Amino acid sequence: KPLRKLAFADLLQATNGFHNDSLIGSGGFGDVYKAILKDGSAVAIKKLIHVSGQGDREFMAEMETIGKIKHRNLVPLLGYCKVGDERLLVYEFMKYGSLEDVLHDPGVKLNWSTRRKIAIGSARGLAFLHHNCSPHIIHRDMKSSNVLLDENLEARVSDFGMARLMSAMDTHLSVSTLAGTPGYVPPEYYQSFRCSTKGDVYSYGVVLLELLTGKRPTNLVGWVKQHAKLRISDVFDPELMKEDPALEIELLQHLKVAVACLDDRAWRRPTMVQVMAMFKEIQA
Repeated sequence: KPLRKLAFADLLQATNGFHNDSLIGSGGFGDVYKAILKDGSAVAIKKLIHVSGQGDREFMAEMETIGKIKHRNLVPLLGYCKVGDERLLVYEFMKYGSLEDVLHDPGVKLNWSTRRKIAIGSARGLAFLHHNCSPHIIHRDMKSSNVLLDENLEARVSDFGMARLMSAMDTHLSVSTLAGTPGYVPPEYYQSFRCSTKGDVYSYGVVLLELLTGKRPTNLVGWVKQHAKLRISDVFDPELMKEDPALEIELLQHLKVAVACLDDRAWRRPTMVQVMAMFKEIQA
C-alpha cells in the first residue's frame, strides 16, 4: 500500500468542485472533505491552509511522519496532492468521526469496554511513534479531536500536521514555536521551546481523563488533581457507573494511569510502553 500521488483534478471532482456539501470541517488547521475517489475508495480529503508558510511545513510534517509509516492505530495517509499553491492530503475515511464529537454528543454511546479499547488503541499508536520509529515521532497535538474511530470503533491517531522527528540519541527536541491545544499543553512546554515524547504522554493523559470523566479538558486536570486529594469516587463519568458499579476498581487504576501521565515533572511520567504494560496488568 504505497503513498499514491493523486491528480488535483480527481480530488476536485470527487468533492464536486470542493462543494460545501462535502465539507466536514474547516478553518483552524485544514479544510476536510468526505469523498469517494473514482475507484470507489471512501476517503477524507484535507485541503491545506496558508501554503508557503504554516501550510507547507504542515504538509511535509505529515508526509515525513504518518506518510512514511503504517500502523493499526494510526490513521492511514492514502495519498497526497502537491500541485502549485495547492496542498491536499488524503486519508481513509473514519466512519464514526472523532472521539471529541462522540464524547460531546451531537450519536454513538460509548460503554466502558469500548472506551478502554480506545484508550489502549490510542496508547499503542503513540507507543509505536515513540519507541518503534527511528527517528522517534513526537505528535505534539494529541487530543480527543485527533483520535478518530473506524467502523469497529477502534482508535486511530490523526493530524500529524505539527509532528516532528527526533533522534533516539536525544531526550528532547528544540523547536521554533509553541505548539499544542489549550487544555492539553504540557506545563513545561510553556517554559521553553522544547518538545518530547514525555510531552505527548501528558497530552495522552488528558484524553484518558476525557474517557474516564466524560468532561472536556477546558482546567480538568487541575481540580481532578485537587479532587484526588478528596474523594476520587466523584470524578468518573456518571454513565460509566450506571453500567456496573463493580468496575470502579479498574477505573481507579486506570485513573492512576492518567494521573501519572499528567505529572508536572516530565521525568516522573511513564513512557507509553509503560502505559501499555500498565493497561495489560489490570485485566490479566
